[PDB]
Amino acid sequence: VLRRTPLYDFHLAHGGKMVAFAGWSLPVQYRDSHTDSHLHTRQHCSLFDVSHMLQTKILGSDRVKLMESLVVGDIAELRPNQGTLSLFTNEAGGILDDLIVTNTSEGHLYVVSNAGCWEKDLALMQDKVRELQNQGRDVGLEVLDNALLALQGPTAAQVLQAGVADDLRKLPFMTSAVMEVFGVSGCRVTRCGYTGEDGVEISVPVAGAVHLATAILKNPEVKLAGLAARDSLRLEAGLCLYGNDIDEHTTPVEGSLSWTLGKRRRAAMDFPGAKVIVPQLKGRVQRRRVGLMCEGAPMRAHSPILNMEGTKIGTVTSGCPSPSLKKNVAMGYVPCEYSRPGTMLLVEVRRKQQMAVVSKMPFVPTNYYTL
Amino acid sequence: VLRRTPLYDFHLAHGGKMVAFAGWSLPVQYRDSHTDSHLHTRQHCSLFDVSHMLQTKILGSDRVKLMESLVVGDIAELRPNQGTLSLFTNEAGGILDDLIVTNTSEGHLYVVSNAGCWEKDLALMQDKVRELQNQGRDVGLEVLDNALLALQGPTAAQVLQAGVADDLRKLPFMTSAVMEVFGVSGCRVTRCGYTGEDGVEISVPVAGAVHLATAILKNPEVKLAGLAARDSLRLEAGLCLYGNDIDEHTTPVEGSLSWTLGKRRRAAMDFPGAKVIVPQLKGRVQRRRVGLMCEGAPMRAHSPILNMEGTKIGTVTSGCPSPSLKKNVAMGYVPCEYSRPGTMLLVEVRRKQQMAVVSKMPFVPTNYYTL
Ligand SMILES: CN1c2c(O)nc(N)nc2NC[C@@H]1CNc1ccc(C(=O)N[C@@H](CCC(=O)O)C(=O)O)cc1
Ligand SMILES: CN1c2c(O)nc(N)nc2NC[C@@H]1CNc1ccc(C(=O)N[C@@H](CCC(=O)O)C(=O)O)cc1
Repeated sequence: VLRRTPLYDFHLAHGGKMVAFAGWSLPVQYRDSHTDSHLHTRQHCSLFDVSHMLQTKILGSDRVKLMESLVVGDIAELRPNQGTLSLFTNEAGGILDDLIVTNTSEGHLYVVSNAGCWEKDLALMQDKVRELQNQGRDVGLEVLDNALLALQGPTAAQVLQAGVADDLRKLPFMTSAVMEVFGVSGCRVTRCGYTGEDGVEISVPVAGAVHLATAILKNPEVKLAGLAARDSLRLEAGLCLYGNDIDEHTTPVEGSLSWTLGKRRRAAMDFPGAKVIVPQLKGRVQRRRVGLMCEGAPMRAHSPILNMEGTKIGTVTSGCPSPSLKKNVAMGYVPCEYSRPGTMLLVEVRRKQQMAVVSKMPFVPTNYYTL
Repeated sequence: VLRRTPLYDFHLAHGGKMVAFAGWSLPVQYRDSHTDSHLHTRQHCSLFDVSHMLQTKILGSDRVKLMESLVVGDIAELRPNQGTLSLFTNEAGGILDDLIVTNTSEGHLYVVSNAGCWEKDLALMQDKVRELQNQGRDVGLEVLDNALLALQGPTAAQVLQAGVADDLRKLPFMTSAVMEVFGVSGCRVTRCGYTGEDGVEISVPVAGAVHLATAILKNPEVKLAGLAARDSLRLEAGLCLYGNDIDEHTTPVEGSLSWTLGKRRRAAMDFPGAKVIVPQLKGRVQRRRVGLMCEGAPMRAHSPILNMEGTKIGTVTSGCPSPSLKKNVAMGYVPCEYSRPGTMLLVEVRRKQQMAVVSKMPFVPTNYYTL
């Protein structure tokens, strides 16, 4: 029933406690508690198996045009092997999914989107490719079979450096390159992550997947990490979790992701939902995504947020205890008046009202490697 | 939100009455009644848009091995450019989806699956490719962007001959070829269908899709046909509608599809679900799919089937009036001792029993073009 990734056995052999996630079998954690796995990631580096995520290639001389007809970013402006976080929007301005798209030098776009949205996402693009060809233009879509690994943390680069002949110091955040990793040729190394720390993601061919993970794991700096730690790290980093912090009813502006909207796109008005989105850039927003902090009982998704008079003003979309801060962190939507960092709010926790404070994101300073 | 084929506007412009079908927006019928469209199809020919079905390619030298591990047919025995209907079965012998597999001379298997199952099937094959690649085998999957048109009827061949250089008399039932149809190159023409009549199916590159459709439609012999007509045409031909007549709870034996089991594989008991299927082939089976005919109001899906003793013995999976026979036809499951043609049964229709007779399928003799 549950789909397996090329590292299935690998997890079972390393104390991986499998669970159902987006129809896949993945380790929620391993031998060490997730809080320890978390802290370990922010001090050394951990290995994440994110092979369940959809990896696609947009081929054709008109690839950029196809992608920009679906996303909000300035894709054309992207330099070779340069990538960015972006969003798929609908005519209403909502978000269909968040993704990372890279303008590779192999004449193709390297797109990576959420595993829980692959059916939605693949149909969306497949349909656009057609619609585009129906208008006489060169474009193609192709799904990758490659496995996907994520090495994240301060010592992550050093570790991978041992198995690559390239100067990782020349691979800045959000750029990638095809290189042979630990013997496995044809790998895609992208300086990106979902942890807030420095790190990379290796798109490796299935045949070499286990070899790569084993090689990487041979280093004493590396420790495997499961879903649980993946989620607590990304929240501290203030990264969105599609389906929770954002969805088809939250616009890029309401979701505090305005920076993803390209400058030219803003001026062109050529992206789905632009009629709605652009006007909001002018403060015309009824709500906004913010970070919350509190003590004691942890704030959970779906919990109401009230002002200090106890009037409901919003809802929590994600929350869990922060290992790096020894407090509870969360994301939610509140009116603009209450989005200023330091704002005092109340959150219904475990049925009771709990005092919380709006925190600037990321809750923990990021360590992205930049030149 | 419904997905649209490359022929969406073409349908609207020709009077298509759009409806929701398997998540797509397709015409249920056009200007002419589904009844007249039906008959027109059996006397001349009709054009159907089936671009919503999943068209995939299995690449690699291990394609036959990958496929055989997923389907029941003898794939290795297929001569070049020869195709066959086949089934996807789980270890329990359940049918996951039915499809048509062609062993093209271009080094790849050409597969076509139901639109309503593209998520399931694609995942199924993708996962197998992954598993096989991790075993050093050379194999790959690829989804086609092509649209898919079906011209069915006694005059379809003639109508199409005017747009191709090749003698279609050389393209027997269940065989295909890559040829230039009405100016569009790269089209794969296949002598197959879902109507019981002679016919072809064209896999045409989207850019020429609308051109090919109008090109064909220009002939006075041709007339567009919608969903209702497609349903009544296949039912008369005794063909299964996955989801209705067969599903994951029906084996190829219970489904009266024993013939789809490859000749060699059947005798060797070497195919998915064999441990459940073989005993059934031998006789240890509880229910069989059959055809039923009656007068008055048409028998519909989910309607109870009973013997003359007021004992419920089965259910109707599909059903509708037959334009060609001016009677009501349907498919349903009944215990084996009640499956002999000529057997009288009672079927609940509009909250009232009606006398019905078990009929051998197809209800209307087919006219495939074979040598
Ligand atoms: C989870 N996720 C994800 C992931 O982890 N990795 C890849 N390669 N692709 C994807 N694709 C889909 C999805 C989108 N998730 C993400 C992924 C990355 C970020 C992120 O690093 N954002 C940065 C901005 C980076 C930038 O400048 O583009 C930030 O600190 O705000 C924010 C959200
Ligand atoms: C609906 N459907 C379909 C379709 O119409 N066309 C294609 N190309 N591919 C597919 N793939 C999935 C699905 C399966 N539907 C079908 C399609 C065709 C048949 C059919 O003509 N069967 C013949 C046997 C043909 C054979 O010998 O292989 C018969 O008379 O029973 C029976 C069922």
